Amino acid sequence: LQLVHSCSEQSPQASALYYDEFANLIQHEKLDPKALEWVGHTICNDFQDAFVVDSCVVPEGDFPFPVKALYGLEEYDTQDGIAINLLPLLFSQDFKLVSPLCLAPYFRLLRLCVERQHNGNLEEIDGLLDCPIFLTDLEPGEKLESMSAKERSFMCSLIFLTLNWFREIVNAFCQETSPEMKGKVLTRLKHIVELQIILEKYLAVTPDYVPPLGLLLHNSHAFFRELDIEVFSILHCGLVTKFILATEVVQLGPPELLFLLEDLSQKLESMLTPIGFSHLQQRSAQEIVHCVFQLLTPMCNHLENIHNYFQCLAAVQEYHIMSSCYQRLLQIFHGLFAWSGFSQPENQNLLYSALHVLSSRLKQGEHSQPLEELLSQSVHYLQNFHQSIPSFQCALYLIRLLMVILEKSTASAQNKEKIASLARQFLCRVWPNISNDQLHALLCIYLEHTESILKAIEEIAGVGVPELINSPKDASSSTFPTLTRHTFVVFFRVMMAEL
Repeated sequence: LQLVHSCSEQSPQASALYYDEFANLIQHEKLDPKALEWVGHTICNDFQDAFVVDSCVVPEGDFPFPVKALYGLEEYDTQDGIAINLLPLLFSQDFKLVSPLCLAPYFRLLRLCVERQHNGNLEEIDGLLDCPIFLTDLEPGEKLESMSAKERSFMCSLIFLTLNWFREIVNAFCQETSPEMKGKVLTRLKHIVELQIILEKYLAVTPDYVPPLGLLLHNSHAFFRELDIEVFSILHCGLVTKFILATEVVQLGPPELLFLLEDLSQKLESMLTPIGFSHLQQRSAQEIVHCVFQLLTPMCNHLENIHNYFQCLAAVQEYHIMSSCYQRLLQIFHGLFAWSGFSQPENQNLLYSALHVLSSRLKQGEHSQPLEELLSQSVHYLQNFHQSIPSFQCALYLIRLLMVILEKSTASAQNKEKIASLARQFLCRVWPNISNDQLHALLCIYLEHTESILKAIEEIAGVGVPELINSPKDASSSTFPTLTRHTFVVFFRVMMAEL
């Protein structure tokens, strides 16, 4: 083991691959106590000797940007001597055993190894968490119009490794069940979100330049390290509205909710609907659906709260941020209910346990009832949210959600009529832009589930297009308000295909 470690020490990519693969191996397999504690002791010694340093800052390499303490425990003081010097080492190597450019795998090994020895109870790793990182107060270059030079390229390179570190730290500390420390990991969310804003600003000013790592949508899954499903146990914590408004404790705001929920949606859509990911695939498809299933009650309570928020608003950037959060939340719910495993009879009781709670969400104290009735008030409960649907693309997801939870149903005709009625409600509604494929899917399901397809086609044609030629160019007000020039072609395509 130490032979292969020393041989692979020089190569950074091969080293990082060794660290990540060995960490996965330790995670998903059992090792003997002596070898496990030996490798844990050696890697802990190497990590302590390499990166951990005194709180006093010693600049090296004569870098031009002054460095101040940031991104640490709020009650931090100079007495706590722990600190990390990732940026001096990156500046030195950019401009041999130490390799902070692959810092994230190293900590993962530590995050496994002590957990094998101590069975949790990691005070030293909590000390590693509590320390800050000394870095310049980095901001976008527009304050001085920073040209994309070598120094700016290095600074933009630093953001990915900082985000990976602050992602793996919350990956590590999610499982800890102590109440006081919870806000600490929430502060890490509050860090990475602003860093993510900073990250996309560096994509805005320099879209062409891309730092390496072993447009932002493509780069996010590739660069950012994966996270365990247990990380989404942080979503068990309740949220609080920020724009409108556990005192003196951080709480789940909207954008960290969007971030975690979008990561969950990417993972769920990648798995359930057949690669960029390598950690989730090792876990099977049965325990993961159980893990997200036990989590559905908190995120459904979040759906309730944000729906009530939008109802209260019904009477700036946070509005569409929460709207996109709503979109992603409905996407999670549909994707969870769209698993192909529920078709086969293996996990029917799991599906039933998915929806009894929903029934308890609507009318408390009802259980062990027939499945068709329970899903009937479940679809009624989902239908109650149809008013608080700000973004248009959510609506079709909700309609699709209804269909899948109404796929496993008996009274097909009534369900189809209800789906058609709600689709008509969405279509006739005005909206404030919109991808044509969303119109394609929505009109497809609407015309499919209407009682008379041919009558509906002639009806939409006669009511709309005569009104369109009567109406002026841009305004396409009719029974169908969304019948503008950027929509007529998909309308014609959908009516022709359904005909």
